[PDB]
Amino acid sequence: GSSGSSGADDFAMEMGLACVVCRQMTVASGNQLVECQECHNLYHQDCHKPQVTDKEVNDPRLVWYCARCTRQMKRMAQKNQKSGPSSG
Ligand SMILES: [Zn+2]
Ligand SMILES: [Zn+2]
Repeated sequence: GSSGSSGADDFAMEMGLACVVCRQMTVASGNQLVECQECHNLYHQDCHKPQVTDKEVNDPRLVWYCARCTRQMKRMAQKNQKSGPSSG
């Protein structure tokens, strides 16, 4: 017993330009798509919690981080700091 397939087809899904929330590509003025820097996942300016602005997505020198990460990265939990080099 062993079932296996070989070869894939080509379709919108393949492109991989759809968000992770609704998993779609539909976009528009304001309801554009965004790509995280950590998880590198697609999040529709809308689908995402924090209403992402068009200017934000445009900002080439801007670091966008999806909640999923923002909540994770946050370990210090605004609590007492044991160790950590303070930087600008
Ligand atoms: Zn979506
Ligand atoms: Zn992320």
